[PDB]
Amino acid sequence: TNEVAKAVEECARAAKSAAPSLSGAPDTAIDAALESMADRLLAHRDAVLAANAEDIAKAEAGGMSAGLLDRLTITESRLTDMADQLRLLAGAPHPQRTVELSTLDGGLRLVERRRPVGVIGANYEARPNVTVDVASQLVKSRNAGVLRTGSAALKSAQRLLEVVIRPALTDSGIDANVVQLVPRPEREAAGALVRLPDLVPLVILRGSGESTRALALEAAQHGVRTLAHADGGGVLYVDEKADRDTVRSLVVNSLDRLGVCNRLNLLLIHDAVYEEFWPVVSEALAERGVSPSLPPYDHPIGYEWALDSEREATVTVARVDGVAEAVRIANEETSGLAAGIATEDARAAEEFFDGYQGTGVFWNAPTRLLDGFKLLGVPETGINLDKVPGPRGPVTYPDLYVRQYAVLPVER
Amino acid sequence: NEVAKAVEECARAAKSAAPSLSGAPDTAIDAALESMADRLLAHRDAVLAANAEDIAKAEAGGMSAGLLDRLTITESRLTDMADQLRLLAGAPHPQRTVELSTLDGGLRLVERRRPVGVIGANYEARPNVTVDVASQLVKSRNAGVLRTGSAALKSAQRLLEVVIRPALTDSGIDANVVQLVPRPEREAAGALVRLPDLVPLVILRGSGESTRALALEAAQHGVRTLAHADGGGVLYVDEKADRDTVRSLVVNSLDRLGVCNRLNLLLIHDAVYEEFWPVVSEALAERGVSPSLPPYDHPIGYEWALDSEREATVTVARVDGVAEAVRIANEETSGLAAGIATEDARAAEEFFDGYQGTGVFWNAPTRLLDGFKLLGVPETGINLDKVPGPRGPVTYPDLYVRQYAVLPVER
Ligand SMILES: [Ca+2]
Ligand SMILES: [Ca+2]
Ligand SMILES: [Ca+2]
Ligand SMILES: [Ca+2]
Ligand SMILES: [Ca+2]
Ligand SMILES: [Ca+2]
Ligand SMILES: [Ca+2]
Ligand SMILES: [Ca+2]
Ligand SMILES: [Ca+2]
Ligand SMILES: [Ca+2]
Ligand SMILES: [Cl-]
Ligand SMILES: [Cl-]
Ligand SMILES: [Cl-]
Ligand SMILES: [Cl-]
Ligand SMILES: [Cl-]
Ligand SMILES: [Cl-]
Ligand SMILES: [Cl-]
Ligand SMILES: [Cl-]
Ligand SMILES: [Cl-]
Ligand SMILES: [Cl-]
Ligand SMILES: [Cl-]
Ligand SMILES: [Cl-]
Repeated sequence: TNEVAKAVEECARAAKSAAPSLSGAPDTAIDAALESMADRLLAHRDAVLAANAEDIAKAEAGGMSAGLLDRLTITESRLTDMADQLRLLAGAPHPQRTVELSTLDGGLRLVERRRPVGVIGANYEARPNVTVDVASQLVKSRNAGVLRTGSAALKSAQRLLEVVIRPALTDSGIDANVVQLVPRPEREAAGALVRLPDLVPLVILRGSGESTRALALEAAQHGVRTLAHADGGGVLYVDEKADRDTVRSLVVNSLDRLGVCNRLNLLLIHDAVYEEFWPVVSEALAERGVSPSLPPYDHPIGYEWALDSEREATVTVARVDGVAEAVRIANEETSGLAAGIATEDARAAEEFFDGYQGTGVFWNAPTRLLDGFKLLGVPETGINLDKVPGPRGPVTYPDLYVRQYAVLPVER
Repeated sequence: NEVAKAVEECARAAKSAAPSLSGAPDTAIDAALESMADRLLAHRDAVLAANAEDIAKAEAGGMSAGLLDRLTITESRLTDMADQLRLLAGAPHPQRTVELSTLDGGLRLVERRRPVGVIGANYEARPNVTVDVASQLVKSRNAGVLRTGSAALKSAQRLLEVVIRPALTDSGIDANVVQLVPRPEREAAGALVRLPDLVPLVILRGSGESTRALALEAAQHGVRTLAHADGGGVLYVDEKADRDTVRSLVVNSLDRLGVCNRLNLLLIHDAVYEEFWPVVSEALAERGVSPSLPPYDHPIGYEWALDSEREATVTVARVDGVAEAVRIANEETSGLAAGIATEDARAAEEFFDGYQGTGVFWNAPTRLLDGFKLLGVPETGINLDKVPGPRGPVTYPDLYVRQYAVLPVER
């Protein structure tokens, strides 16, 4: 039997049928539902944490790693973080859904409308808080959702859906079926979620590496769009006119977390200052317990260390001829997520900005800042690396809409 | 080998020249467009001479009257092309760098608009489309790889050599930013949607199965498209519809029978079906169009514009109400455009809330779904899709990708 594929389709049809309820909800109701989720999460701590305790106990009996148990575990900090983010999202602005453009010939007028996508899918790790984060962002943007979480977090996610997410929607006058959670432990569910172009045309993929890379390819092959950043890794180019203090700071502050997509991965150093800056670069790398990878390399120049658990505390270093070579390497050998330049020469920075084609470009600023919250003050839906018009780089809730034109009588 | 090699060569030449266009100021772009208008008129003789040779070859080869018409550049078409170029030259340039805010650590954030890079375009053997597409790509600072139907290749090459490229060179832009595949082979179209790292987006101007095939091939190769393979407007006549309004809508949505946004499927509320039948019949007959009534020998959403022999037809169906009309429109038609005829604002609101297509209309013909008719700027090509990004009519300000930049606050 096709039980896994069947459960995903069922969730999608249920989300689609309920979606009009969310589409027609006024701003006050959407915001009240988000505020209420925050209140319920804190009011029902005992129930939520109890569900989580069972997942944690179950994961330990299966021999889960201490790092993945950390991600599964809901602490007080993460509980209060969840609620604070829900309230921030509730207070965030709603763009105007109908803008009058002009009158047209024949006693008519034109309006540009923002409509929801409909049903958006999401695949992510066994981290309970992600269920609330994703659910809340789709609700804010009037999109129903089909969520797929790592199986180790199912009970936690289901309790959050039951006690936090749904009652809040219902009290605000929204059909609670607009948020669906795939009830299957099977990892195959993720694949089934990117194969329903008629029901779930867009899927948010939160993962990193080979698994996300495969899901993103499978989706594209089935006509399903994604918001994904399978391959990351920031580039930093140290120019001839760089400042020692700034470089030291950039290196240290781009390596605070070694498993993320927007950390420093490839360090390019202008040949003319290599010898002078290496002592500063070495001091900075040592500060973070990171070792340089020098030629001859054992992997491609753009190899992303964050995806190699065993060797994550590593950074690839290359000496380059100038800005033009730095740009070419950045564009041709990396995924085009983020790249920065360290320099005090405005002309060198301008050339780097004009040449680099990635989603975020930086001048004397760490690539670790490429994040929706850090840049825009609103939660990040998930970075997208497409090379075409539409959402790109950090994605936030106002990106999750489709355009529609409406024409009607001028006096109506 | 040779066809795919020529297409790849064109893409690489376009990509290599792109920075010159990307870095050109607004004045240079607009001057280039103005110059194209001037050159089209000034070099009328050479442009028309090349077209006359394409016509002779087409006639000798036995091409149909309709296709010869599309291939023929008339005096009027030439002046229309020049007029459109001047309109586009005067159209505004959106701010490519927007200061968003300051950030911690003495930094500031900018949202930048960058060109897509190289955009492909596949279209029929219509000479003016080469100028239409090339000009809109130039306006949006995108380089282009264009592929036209082989019957117009000569005519298109002459426009590229005499009108497009000298105008670019004259404004300080590398003329190689506009490429025209020099192959007669139809296979070049398929080759054009198989280069994701060079030409990530391709504009498909056709209709029907050929465009549907190219859009699927693009998807299987990781290439994105702006396409509207399927069209056909819907019109729902509500119980509270006005008689003269309905008549006007039917007549004015059937001025052209081969377009994607004409009336195709007419849904009439059950309670007024008998009363409106004489109004609808007379309005269809006035346009030489026959109704297709049940039992049908085709799907309710079958698009007459794609059936040359039966183009002069409109499907008529009786519906129970607004909810049924919305379901049929959403589930059984292309999602391009639907209208409602009614004097009841509550029925209109319900239709507007429920219908999911790219354009929705209240007492207004679906023929208005066009970039020029709505926005007063040329149409790049409608994109019929339902995900974030360009949708409905597409115009030059849609052809960009987002980039964030962070730099020191005082720089
Ligand atoms: Ca009127
Ligand atoms: Ca200093
Ligand atoms: Ca030196
Ligand atoms: Ca130290
Ligand atoms: Ca410039
Ligand atoms: Ca790609
Ligand atoms: Ca066709
Ligand atoms: Ca194929
Ligand atoms: Ca009646
Ligand atoms: Ca019936
Ligand atoms: Cl509202
Ligand atoms: Cl409206
Ligand atoms: Cl994923
Ligand atoms: Cl981050
Ligand atoms: Cl400018
Ligand atoms: Cl800037
Ligand atoms: Cl051809
Ligand atoms: Cl390619
Ligand atoms: Cl096409
Ligand atoms: Cl038209
Ligand atoms: Cl019904
Ligand atoms: Cl039109």
